[PDB]
Amino acid sequence: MRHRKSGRHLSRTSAHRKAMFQNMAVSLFEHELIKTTLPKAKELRRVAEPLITLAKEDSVANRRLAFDRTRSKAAVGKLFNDLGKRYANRPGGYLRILKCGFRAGDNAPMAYVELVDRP
Amino acid sequence: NKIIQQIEAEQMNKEIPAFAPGDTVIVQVKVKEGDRQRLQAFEGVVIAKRNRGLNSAFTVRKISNGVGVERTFQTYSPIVDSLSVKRRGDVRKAKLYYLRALSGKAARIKEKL
Amino acid sequence: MIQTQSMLDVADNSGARRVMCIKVLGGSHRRYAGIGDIIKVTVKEAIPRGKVKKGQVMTAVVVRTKHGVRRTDGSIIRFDGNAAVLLNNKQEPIGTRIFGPVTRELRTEKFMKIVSLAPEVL
Amino acid sequence: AVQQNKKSRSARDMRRSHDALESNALSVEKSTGEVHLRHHVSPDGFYRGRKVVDK
Amino acid sequence: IGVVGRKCGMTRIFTEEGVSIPVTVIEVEPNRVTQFKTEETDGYRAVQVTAGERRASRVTKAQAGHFAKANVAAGRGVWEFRLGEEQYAAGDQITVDLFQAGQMVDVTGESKGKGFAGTIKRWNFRGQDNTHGNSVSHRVPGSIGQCQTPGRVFKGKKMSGHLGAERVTVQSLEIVRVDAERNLLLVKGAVPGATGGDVIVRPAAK
RNA sequence: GGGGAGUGAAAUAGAACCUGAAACCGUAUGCGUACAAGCAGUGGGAGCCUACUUGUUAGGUGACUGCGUACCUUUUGUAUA
RNA sequence: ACCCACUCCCGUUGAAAAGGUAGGGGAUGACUUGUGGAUCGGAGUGAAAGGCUAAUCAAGCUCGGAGAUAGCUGGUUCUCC
RNA sequence: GGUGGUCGGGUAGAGAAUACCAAGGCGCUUGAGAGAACUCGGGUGAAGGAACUAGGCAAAAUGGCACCGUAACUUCGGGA
RNA sequence: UUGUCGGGUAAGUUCCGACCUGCACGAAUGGCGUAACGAUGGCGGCGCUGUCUCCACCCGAGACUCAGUGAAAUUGAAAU
RNA sequence: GUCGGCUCAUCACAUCCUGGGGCUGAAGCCGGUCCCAAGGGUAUGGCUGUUCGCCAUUUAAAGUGGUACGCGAGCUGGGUUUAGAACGUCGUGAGACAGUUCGGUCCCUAUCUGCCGUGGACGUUUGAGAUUUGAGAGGGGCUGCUCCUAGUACGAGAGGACCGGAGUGGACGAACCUCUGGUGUUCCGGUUGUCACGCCAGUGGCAUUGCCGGGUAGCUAUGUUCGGAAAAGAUAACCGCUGAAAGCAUCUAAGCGGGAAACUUGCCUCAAGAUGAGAUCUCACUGGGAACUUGAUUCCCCUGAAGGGCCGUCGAAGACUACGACGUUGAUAGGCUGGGUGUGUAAGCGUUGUGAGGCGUUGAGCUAACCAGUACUAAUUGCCCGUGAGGCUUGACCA
Ligand SMILES: [Mg+2]
Ligand SMILES: [Mg+2]
Ligand SMILES: [Mg+2]
Ligand SMILES: [Mg+2]
Ligand SMILES: [Mg+2]
Ligand SMILES: [Mg+2]
Ligand SMILES: [Mg+2]
Ligand SMILES: [Mg+2]
Ligand SMILES: [Mg+2]
Ligand SMILES: [Mg+2]
Ligand SMILES: [Mg+2]
Ligand SMILES: [Mg+2]
Ligand SMILES: [Mg+2]
Ligand SMILES: [Mg+2]
Ligand SMILES: [Mg+2]
Ligand SMILES: [Mg+2]
Ligand SMILES: [Mg+2]
Ligand SMILES: [Mg+2]
Ligand SMILES: [Mg+2]
Ligand SMILES: [Mg+2]
Ligand SMILES: [Mg+2]
Ligand SMILES: [Mg+2]
Ligand SMILES: [Mg+2]
Ligand SMILES: [Mg+2]
Ligand SMILES: [Mg+2]
Ligand SMILES: [Mg+2]
Ligand SMILES: [Mg+2]
Ligand SMILES: [Mg+2]
Ligand SMILES: [Mg+2]
Ligand SMILES: [Mg+2]
Ligand SMILES: [Mg+2]
Ligand SMILES: [Mg+2]
Ligand SMILES: [Mg+2]
Ligand SMILES: [Mg+2]
Ligand SMILES: [Mg+2]
Ligand SMILES: [Mg+2]
Ligand SMILES: [Mg+2]
Ligand SMILES: [Mg+2]
Ligand SMILES: [Mg+2]
Ligand SMILES: [Mg+2]
Ligand SMILES: [Mg+2]
Ligand SMILES: [Mg+2]
Ligand SMILES: [Mg+2]
Ligand SMILES: [Mg+2]
Ligand SMILES: [Mg+2]
Ligand SMILES: [Mg+2]
Ligand SMILES: [Mg+2]
Ligand SMILES: [Mg+2]
Ligand SMILES: [Mg+2]
Ligand SMILES: [Mg+2]
Ligand SMILES: [Mg+2]
Ligand SMILES: [Mg+2]
Ligand SMILES: [Mg+2]
Ligand SMILES: [Mg+2]
Ligand SMILES: [Mg+2]
Repeated sequence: MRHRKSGRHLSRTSAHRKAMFQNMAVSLFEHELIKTTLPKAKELRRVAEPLITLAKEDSVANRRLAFDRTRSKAAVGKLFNDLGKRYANRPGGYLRILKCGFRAGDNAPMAYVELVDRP
Repeated sequence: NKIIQQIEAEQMNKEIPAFAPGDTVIVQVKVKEGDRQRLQAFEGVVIAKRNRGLNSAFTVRKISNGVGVERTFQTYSPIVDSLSVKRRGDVRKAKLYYLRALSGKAARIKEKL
Repeated sequence: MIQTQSMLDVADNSGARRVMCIKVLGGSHRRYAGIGDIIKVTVKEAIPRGKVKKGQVMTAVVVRTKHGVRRTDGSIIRFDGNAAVLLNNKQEPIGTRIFGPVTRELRTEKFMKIVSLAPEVL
Repeated sequence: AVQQNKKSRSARDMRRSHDALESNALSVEKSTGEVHLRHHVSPDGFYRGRKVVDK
Repeated sequence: IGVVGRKCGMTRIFTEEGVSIPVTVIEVEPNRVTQFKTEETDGYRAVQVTAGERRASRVTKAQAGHFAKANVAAGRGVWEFRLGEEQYAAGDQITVDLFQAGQMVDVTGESKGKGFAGTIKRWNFRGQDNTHGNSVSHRVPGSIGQCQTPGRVFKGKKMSGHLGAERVTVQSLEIVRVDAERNLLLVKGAVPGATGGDVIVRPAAK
């Protein structure tokens, strides 16, 4: 059973899962609109949205907490210089998951992940 | 769980002093010896604390007559008549299960001051 | 929570030091004996001039267990090891002293003699 | 484990009586009059009126 | 006659003696009689109740007419209770006051669903050897029949399959406390199902 | 890869090319088929459909029902598991 | 390292016509190994298991005698009297 | 799966073991989900501790260096 | 024949010691011992443990579902 | 495909326990034997490949059989029948022994029947949303000990009840997670080696989750709660009442009883595909035209209801399904806010020191699945199915 459990395995180890969603969130902050599978996009919400919430308060400790969770200097800079100020009055929901069709190669359900204010 | 929380909060009227793991406490335990009620003191070190509101518990470990005893007290049970801290421990951990492997001078907890 | 092959310390001065449960009594397919249940033991270790000998098959009552005993408030008392007191055919203690604490579950008409001699009752 | 008797063509086709494909839920955009999957961004790149992918 | 409540979770009650009673809290919102079934009309005696609420968009026109006949609001469901010589009119409120503390009740619920369960969990089958040469058959059922006689598996053979998510009745549970001001029913012990699940509380059959 | 056009006596002679069988796989139409037990036929037999010869007819299907355990071999003997 | 192959499990229409993972033995020697060469079919070679001699061994493979022989098994094809 | 020889950096390390890296080279030619039984390969486990089983099979455990200490027996080397 | 006695276990058709009634030992097809050695056979113990009481939870890989590709043994015919 | 084991069984009754009885060389307690009874229950170890057996220790009891001496396309491989080797023995020998001994490859992806689950289709006569009766079926059914009765009955004493009542257990089963614990590679922390983030500091990768210490939700047993019943009916053996045939006797022939864990119910679950397709409440649809092979016909246009589904957000529901909730008239999921819980006093700065470290800020920082709010994000009034009053015959009311 998985009664009341959260998270998706995605046929990965937890190390690879952690590494992938940190890669995806970094990519999303750089490009502001990415395409991925619908299961990955729905689990990317729980990783990338707490990072924007953290970026609203600019401090040395918050920036270090951001860097531990992204390991990307560019992503940390974008979160506190642009995205943290842009979503200051937005109470969550910084991402938008829009379903596109299916991948040609394997018929995988696709989704668009865009930042809400401007993609 | 708002209904449950309100039922439990009714029976948490007892006032319990703040004690931390590593503290040496004296628990006054209500004992019903046939017809005579009395308080039997259980002194020892708090090695574990489980804060769950009404379902709170703590475990006290004592070395009695050369045999170690561990009692897990239900904090809000009426059996726990009273609680007092003799002295406060200086421990880095929430759980002190490593004390069971130790004895004598090796199982000494530093006082907090 | 003692079963067959489980080794117990001896809480009285009957001369036995170590005993091994060879039967949990009082029921078909009975699995465990808790604090206050009687077991069949064999004496694995003994002192030289004691009342019981090594290899002797006796009845004993469990008085301390690592599994512990639970009170009606939901609390549990656990001991650092498992201990037993050897009994004769009348279900009475063989020794005249009890070592270490016992619990109030022994405060029955059967084992009140163990409780009286115990240094501590918990 | 294998069949003792070759399965008849009637029996083969009876198992396949549950194999028929279903049709997807198709919707029409109003900004463009374009057919798309229901709840999906249109192949042109529109969802509920607005352009989202911008090609 | 019983009531339809929701399992609100498990807690404990401490008596003055110090005893801890494990209780299941059942919130019995007042039940509205939707239809009284008599012998001369339906072949048998029963009372049909509803409880809770349902938004008007999720209530079909047929069900809405059925509720309007009784002049009650739509509930999340509709339930029946077989009756003796009891008399009820549509619109009556069977609240938690038909029970009194200390009395035996039967609680019925849908047990938690475990999905497809193996024989070890579903039927308490013993495991086979984990070592000593057992090949790939550590948790498998073993034999399911005998041989040429009878050359088949008997109906009702204990096999792996779906476990839970079925109607269960726990019998002879003591009522610990009746809280009519909060529509609460505290029964000693456990009742079938998860928190938020519909439970039926009735006077005990035995 | 096709649809036309064209060539040719002929292209369903189009280059995997004369003819183009069977197994096997489809599409269309007619009838039958979701309360019913088995070598799947055979005897009886309603209805429906089609065609003319317009009901003592031909063709297709065949509800329902009696009877009915393939073939070869080898054997005293085989539905034979 | 390299050579080996004691145990379990897996694998057994295998990734593999003998393997893999985890453990295991020898590891300056009667050691392992490359290149080239010698010995072979009632023959060789064998620290000897009837082992090995190209996935073939109580007498290799290939062709010939040869369509060996088979008191044995199987099969034997249109019709009627 | 097998295939002879050569080169073989850094930190730790006795080391060509092992771990993480360098120079270089790769992600192994179906993917995407879901997170049933069961199988395979692992992690942890109350109390008990060989009661398992033909058999402690398997697992668990032990494991390094320096120093102290080390029995019967012995072919005087050992055992160690 | 699980001979008998002794030991070891609560209990020992195995083991160790012994007796001698050797069905049917016996002296280079060697007899009897024997330190060291052995992926050798049997038996006992300490430790250790999911071997077991009695299994629980978790992590990967299958199984399951979707998209692509696409076998096998078997098969007198089946309204099995 | 063999013995034994393991797993899972199913049936018989010639019954081992529990239940009911007759006789007894049955005082009581305990027995013996026979009749009735198959509902449930009916050991763990040592030795041995063993089945068995002996032994130890329990138990109410440790039943006897059939089921390919049940069960290897379910497991094992100890025994037993391959190839190696050895002993005794026999044979000149090759070898052999129904003697011993050490070692020695157990394949198969399930078509049909069957079984356990779970769907799709159609039917149930207009359709639909709910609720339901119960023909029938399945599950369950075990039992100890202590106390009172009562040291009473009985008995020289010793010992020691029936009937009835109360309590507390074992085994088995179900549900549950409040508690006690386990787990918890999605939370926190410690720490070894190394690489990196320019460097310090701080962090991250990798090393079984590197190794560990803890631990939320969930799941879970060893944890918690509950269950077997009572009662009724008809009976078995057995005991009768009345009572003749047969002036007596006689439970039987007529008639009337008592009577068991067996049977039928009572308890629990499933259940109208119960085609015999049942019942109840409520909802919806009240248009034309033509034709042939004239009526339960066909075709054309208008119409498309109740409702269902697709699709989406999901779920303590789940293999896929199905089931359940929600889709802006919205808390369905995620985020956000607050709390809770867990871990255990972050970073940075200041201070003390030569430094490791300490101290203060500081129970700090972080915190999964939990609780409560909150439309910030994602759930588009889009499409499809489903129609237009529901045949005929007979009867009774009715008009
Ligand atoms: Mg969740
Ligand atoms: Mg995958
Ligand atoms: Mg890692
Ligand atoms: Mg579930
Ligand atoms: Mg077992
Ligand atoms: Mg094997
Ligand atoms: Mg195998
Ligand atoms: Mg295995
Ligand atoms: Mg049959
Ligand atoms: Mg022409
Ligand atoms: Mg020609
Ligand atoms: Mg041609
Ligand atoms: Mg029909
Ligand atoms: Mg049939
Ligand atoms: Mg005919
Ligand atoms: Mg017939
Ligand atoms: Mg014959
Ligand atoms: Mg015949
Ligand atoms: Mg045949
Ligand atoms: Mg046949
Ligand atoms: Mg070695
Ligand atoms: Mg030989
Ligand atoms: Mg060869
Ligand atoms: Mg020859
Ligand atoms: Mg010739
Ligand atoms: Mg020939
Ligand atoms: Mg090599
Ligand atoms: Mg290396
Ligand atoms: Mg353990
Ligand atoms: Mg432990
Ligand atoms: Mg031990
Ligand atoms: Mg054993
Ligand atoms: Mg055994
Ligand atoms: Mg081993
Ligand atoms: Mg290991
Ligand atoms: Mg382990
Ligand atoms: Mg002896
Ligand atoms: Mg001997
Ligand atoms: Mg000799
Ligand atoms: Mg001589
Ligand atoms: Mg010799
Ligand atoms: Mg050697
Ligand atoms: Mg496919
Ligand atoms: Mg009988
Ligand atoms: Mg029986
Ligand atoms: Mg009955
Ligand atoms: Mg035995
Ligand atoms: Mg032993
Ligand atoms: Mg058999
Ligand atoms: Mg079989
Ligand atoms: Mg097999
Ligand atoms: Mg640094
Ligand atoms: Mg790296
Ligand atoms: Mg500090
Ligand atoms: Mg019309």
